[PDB]
Amino acid sequence: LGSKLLVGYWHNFDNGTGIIKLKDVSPKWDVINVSFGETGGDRSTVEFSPVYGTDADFKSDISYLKSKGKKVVLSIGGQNGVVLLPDNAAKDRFINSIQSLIDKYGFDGIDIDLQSGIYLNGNDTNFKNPTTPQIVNLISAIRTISDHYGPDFLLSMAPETAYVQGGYSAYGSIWGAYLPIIYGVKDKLTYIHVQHFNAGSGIGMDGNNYNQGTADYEVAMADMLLHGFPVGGNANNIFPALRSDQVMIGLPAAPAAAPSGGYISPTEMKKALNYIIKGVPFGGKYKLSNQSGYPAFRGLMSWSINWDAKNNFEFSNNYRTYFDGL
Ligand SMILES: CC(=O)N[C@@H]1[C@@H](O)[C@H](O[C@@H]2O[C@H](CO)[C@@H](O)[C@H](O)[C@H]2NC(C)=O)[C@@H](CO)O[C@H]1O
Repeated sequence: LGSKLLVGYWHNFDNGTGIIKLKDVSPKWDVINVSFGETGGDRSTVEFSPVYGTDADFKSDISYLKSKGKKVVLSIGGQNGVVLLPDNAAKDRFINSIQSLIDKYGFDGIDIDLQSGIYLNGNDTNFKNPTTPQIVNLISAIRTISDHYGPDFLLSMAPETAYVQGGYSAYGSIWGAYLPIIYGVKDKLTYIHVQHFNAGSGIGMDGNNYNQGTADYEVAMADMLLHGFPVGGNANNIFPALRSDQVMIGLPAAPAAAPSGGYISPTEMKKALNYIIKGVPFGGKYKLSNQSGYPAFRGLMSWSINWDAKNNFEFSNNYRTYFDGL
């Protein structure tokens, strides 16, 4: 797996941007996050059927991409997905259903993209030792699934900012709720790409409020994971830095890909990237924690491959060229 990646979400559905068959996806994407595995009534058995092709056709298309060095990952959740693991029985249905899908289609890994049903209960105060069943069981399930496959099994996640960087402000309910998940699976985590969009403002480690879709915001939010940060206003409760090679930034491919804002122009984003990766500043207000950069910063994720194709391939062309050209 390359050192500077483009990870793109792939719509297993037509939302007006159309379907792109797998072999027609631009080769500039290194990893394709197939979107999404969702659930029915029991909210724990994950299901997936391809939007085009026989099952065998879809599996063959995945095999073709893998033969070209690409990774194809099953994303679980999304805007509409609901996964609830209140007890061990539910956890086991989740594990078995996902393993079955990985086996059936030959997915290279899984992406945790759960955007509901995740809360730190009252008294759940320690990110190293979570107590809320949903969180404890997700961690257990993720570790179990990862340990069911070989060394190249890919694990990613795409939490919204409140769940991660929001932990700088509060630790409870959704605030910081992915922190125990991240920590609990860190030794199996390939990378995390927080969604830096549909996100309003975010507080940086300088205590300043930043607006989504600005270079300063991208640097401030990424730096939290690159450097680590105190949780919930408690100086003695530090969330440790991830490896730089585990940190990505998730961005909208086009303005319309994130209807509540967050899109950033490649010109502005390259300022943020040069600062993050090389410590080369751009006159921004945010001061990077390590002023000579985090060279192993892993790259960019986008919602989505489909949106990118409808927007002159702006995201894929701009950022592939940027990363290739370093
Ligand atoms: C990274 C990620 O998965 N983001 C979430 C997406 O699911 C969401 O896109 C929306 O997904 C729905 C299915 O879950 C689609 O029905 C819907 O059309 C789609 N919205 C758009 C504008 O493409 C994106 C939207 O920015 O953010 C998260 O909510």
